[PDB]
Amino acid sequence: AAPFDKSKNVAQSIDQLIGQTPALYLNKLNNTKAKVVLKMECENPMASVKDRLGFAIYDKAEKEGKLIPGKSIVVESSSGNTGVSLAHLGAIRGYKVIITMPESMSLERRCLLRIFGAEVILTPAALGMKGAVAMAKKIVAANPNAVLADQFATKYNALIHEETTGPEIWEQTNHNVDCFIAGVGTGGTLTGVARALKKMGSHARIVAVEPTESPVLSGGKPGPHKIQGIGPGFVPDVLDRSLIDEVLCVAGDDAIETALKLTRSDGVFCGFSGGANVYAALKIAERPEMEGKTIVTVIPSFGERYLSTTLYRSVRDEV
Amino acid sequence: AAPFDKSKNVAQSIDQLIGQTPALYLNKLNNTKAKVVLKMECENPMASVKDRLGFAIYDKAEKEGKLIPGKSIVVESSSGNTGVSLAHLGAIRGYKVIITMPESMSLERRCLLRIFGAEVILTPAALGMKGAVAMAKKIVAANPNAVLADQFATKYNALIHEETTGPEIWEQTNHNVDCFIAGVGTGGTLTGVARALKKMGSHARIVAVEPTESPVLSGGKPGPHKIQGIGPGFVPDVLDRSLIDEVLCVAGDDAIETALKLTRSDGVFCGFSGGANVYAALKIAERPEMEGKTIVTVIPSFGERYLSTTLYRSVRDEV
Amino acid sequence: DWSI
Amino acid sequence: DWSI
Ligand SMILES: [Cl-]
Ligand SMILES: [Cl-]
Repeated sequence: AAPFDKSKNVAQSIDQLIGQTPALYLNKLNNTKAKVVLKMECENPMASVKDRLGFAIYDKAEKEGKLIPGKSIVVESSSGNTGVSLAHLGAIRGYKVIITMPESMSLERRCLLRIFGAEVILTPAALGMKGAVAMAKKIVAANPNAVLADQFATKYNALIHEETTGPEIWEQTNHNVDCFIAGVGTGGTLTGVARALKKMGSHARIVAVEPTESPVLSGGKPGPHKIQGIGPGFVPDVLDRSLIDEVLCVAGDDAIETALKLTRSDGVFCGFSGGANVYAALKIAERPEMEGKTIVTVIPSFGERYLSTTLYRSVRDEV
Repeated sequence: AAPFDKSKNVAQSIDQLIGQTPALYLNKLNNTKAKVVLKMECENPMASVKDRLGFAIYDKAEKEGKLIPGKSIVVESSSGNTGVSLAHLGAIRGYKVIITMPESMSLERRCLLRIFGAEVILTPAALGMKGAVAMAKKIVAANPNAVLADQFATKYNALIHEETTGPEIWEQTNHNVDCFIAGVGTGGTLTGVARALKKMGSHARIVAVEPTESPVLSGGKPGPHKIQGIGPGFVPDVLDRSLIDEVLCVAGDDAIETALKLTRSDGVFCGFSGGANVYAALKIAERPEMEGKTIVTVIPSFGERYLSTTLYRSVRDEV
Repeated sequence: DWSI
Repeated sequence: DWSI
């Protein structure tokens, strides 16, 4: 990390507040005989797990000599949390950041990035995320100083989770993990935590979650789905499939139901993907072999970012 | 508290994640010869300092026998963070919560409360916050089981800050505070921290901030202003004025400018009142007597809650 | 005005 | 689809 008790010292920069997040037992929602522990990545300073990947890319690339503040331009295609965390850290590190995303995206997504002074390049709506990806590649191809964050392939991504997320989990659960479950977006969280757990001698079963409507790891066809943050519709190079014991599909509507229930049951307020992870954890926890075992999963992002999405439409409609 | 290293243990409930927040030096924005330390109350689990007051009211009232889960109904008039924190903790504690607020409030304010299953009673727009206050009083007067949170008078409010916020600050700054500055909403944060600091032997100067456009502590007339979270337009019973060395007015537009600058300079993303607190801290830090001294202030709430307000309209317009 |  |  190195470990740094935030509750007892004054940080020199906001990036020292990233990681070392809390862990929380699922209680009222957990009606099973297994313990379920939630790694609260929603509590990062920009409210999601991507703060760890942002920091890892800036810190490790600079240290290796591949980024130079005020010269390098960091470019990425993202209509979600990676673009936020890149924009937030690029600002305080003196990098120009360009994020591409379709024209059709909500004012909130565009506006949050411009607060942190990122340049947002909007691509034609009809081309979808493919069009935003192509624009980011062309920008980086044309300009020597422009480089791709490359969230889906960068070696920094699994590495940060192996060095931080996974050893935090290990200490918090007192070296006791029987199953680790995470939705795969880039695959960094699952891959890095699975690496750390195995290095510590844990026999935890490693479970990857994906949307039923885009079941790519399971061998099916990519498609549009609701579970923001996971399910890219290809197998990311970051993901090391050799570490996975089971791929479990979760339907977007089970994720959405579970998110709504979690707020009221346990006070956990998250996005679609924390609903999918908890649905999957509870499913595993019902398996009779898991009686008395400890299941760990992740709450990737805080709910306030999703107030305008399909996630809480049922509440919106009700209001 | 008691102290509980969240980074090394698994919490049994989300309310154990409240408080023990980080502290962060102001860096690029601080061009002065004084140190400025930001107490990061934006990092609470429901993203503001009111999580401490919510917990204190539920915990201390139950312990004293004044609240009984499933019987007591907690009522409060709030179109800001107190209503959020009351709604969030009431849900997981098995209290019905009723929050009153004018009809004219944004869908976000109403919807965030209904996510946590609070009842929101909307009062006529033309009556403003006075109408919402009157409705909360009538509800509590009419129903024996309905009680007012009473954020502006409750003894729990300064007490929680004296027991937690103030001793955290003391440990984080290594027992070195020359000035503590906070905007007064209910006055709890300033009063409790000032009490703790004085009990520890600190000679810190205690500075209360209020909006220039509603300069009540300064002896002027109440009026509408922009600085959400502070400036109630009366002197709250919680506030102990005997502890205050200086009342400093900050104009709503200086608060708004400072908030926008803080995101880009230091990566701190907050509401109007964290802009006003930082503006005030920087003003004090310019005073020649403060050379080499440590000034502490507060970032009361995270910025994402304000994305729809006047605060970031300049960015919204730009986008 | 106030929002607290 | 995807938003990451
Ligand atoms: Cl999430
Ligand atoms: Cl604020």
